[PDB]
Amino acid sequence: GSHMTPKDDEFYQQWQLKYPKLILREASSVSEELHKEVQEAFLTLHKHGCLFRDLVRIQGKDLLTPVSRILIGNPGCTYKYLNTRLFTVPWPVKGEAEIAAACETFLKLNDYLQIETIQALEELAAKEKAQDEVDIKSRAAYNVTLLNFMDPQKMPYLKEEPYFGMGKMAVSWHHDENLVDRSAVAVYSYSCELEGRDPDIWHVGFKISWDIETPGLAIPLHQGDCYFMLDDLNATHQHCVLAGSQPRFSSTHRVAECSTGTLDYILQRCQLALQNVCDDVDNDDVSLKSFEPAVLKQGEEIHNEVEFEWLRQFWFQGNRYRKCTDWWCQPMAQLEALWKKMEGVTNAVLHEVKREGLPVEQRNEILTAILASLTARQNLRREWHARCQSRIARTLPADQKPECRPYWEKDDASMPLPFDLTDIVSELRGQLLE
Ligand SMILES: Cc1n[nH]c(C)c1-c1cc(Cl)c(Nc2ccsc2C(=O)O)c(Cl)c1
Ligand SMILES: O=C(O)CCC(=O)C(=O)O
Repeated sequence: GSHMTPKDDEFYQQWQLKYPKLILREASSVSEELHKEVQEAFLTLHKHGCLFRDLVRIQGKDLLTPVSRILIGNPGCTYKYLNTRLFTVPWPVKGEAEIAAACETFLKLNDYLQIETIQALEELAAKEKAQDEVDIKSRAAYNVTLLNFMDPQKMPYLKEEPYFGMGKMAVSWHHDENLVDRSAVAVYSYSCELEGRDPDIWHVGFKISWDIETPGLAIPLHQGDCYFMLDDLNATHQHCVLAGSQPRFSSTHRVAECSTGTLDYILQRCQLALQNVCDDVDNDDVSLKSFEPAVLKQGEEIHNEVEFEWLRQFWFQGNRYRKCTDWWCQPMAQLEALWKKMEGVTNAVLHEVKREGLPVEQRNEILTAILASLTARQNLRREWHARCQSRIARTLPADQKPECRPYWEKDDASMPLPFDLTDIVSELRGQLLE
């Protein structure tokens, strides 16, 4: 197939018929007072070195993103994409000074794009007509924004768009992951400076999923243009970013699905796991109230959740968040402290199964409940330790080198359990034999 730009006559009627949920608001519809503030906050964060390339994993291989990113949003929120959890630099919601001011700026932009999204969603329902104001308000209540930056001149060879001849790509075809169902997405595009598409100007591409026969749209983006993906547009269509010649910033505001991705959620989950622990005093004499299989199953699953979805995800970035804010320092230290107690809980469970007065039928009730969690813990620890010690992981500079936290040697006597669980896991399976 091919692609369509405003240079083509059919481009405008294709937008009307098959992309009505895509809205474009040109820079002339936004106050200059806002343009100057947002564009200066972009350069303020870039000068302070607040945008970083992520070391994600796709299909078993570790990739460095061509785009530099920083997440800004509600305090305690997270956004997960490509197996990498991003932690928000907080913006002032009611209840390092130049950096704070930038976050206030993007909170102000968040309010504006929110009102614009609600109005565009109200016009869409009226056009389709000829309780739900709750759904419209929720699908527009952006909680985070993910800032992006790329200098196209820094890349030796940019990937070509492979289906419609759209030219060089900065971000390939994808859907935005981890969004509330049918939630909108607003993007502020800030570009720094005849056969088909102008390769010098940045574009955003659009196509139908599974469809390379239907020609896709290349929407040119100038300095200050905003486009909106409404309702199920993010699900039924893929989008990409077509690279220009000059660098470009972008602020993509989303309604992240954070039902299992807020600090409050994971702290409650930790408290629920420690309800099985005599919490009179904090020492190594960990005594568990119950040994009922489902309570122990729940305990070791929460143990895996805090370790892998939060601890190792956070320190895999390597204290680079400590350049912009210290908001997560105390929480990450509290979750690590809570995690250490759960290590002693696992040791207390391993102590009970090796007790002489426990009947075999009760022992096998506990092994069946916890083996799947201990298997996943050992398997995920090997992957994470391999991610931190990969060849591409060394080439990063020192202030964002992945730390395999938490990590300890067999020497370490402060830990009650080793890091390698292969001898334990294999034993519990052997205890299931006879
Ligand atoms: C999924 C998703 N949800 N939100 C976002 C912003 C993405 C996303 C999608 C893509 Cl496709 C990329 N791109 C990428 C990464 C490694 S290589 C590469 C490339 O396109 O060459 C990146 Cl960073 C994020
Ligand atoms: O930068 C953009 O235009 C938005 C595209 C996108 O999905 C992203 O990189 O967040």
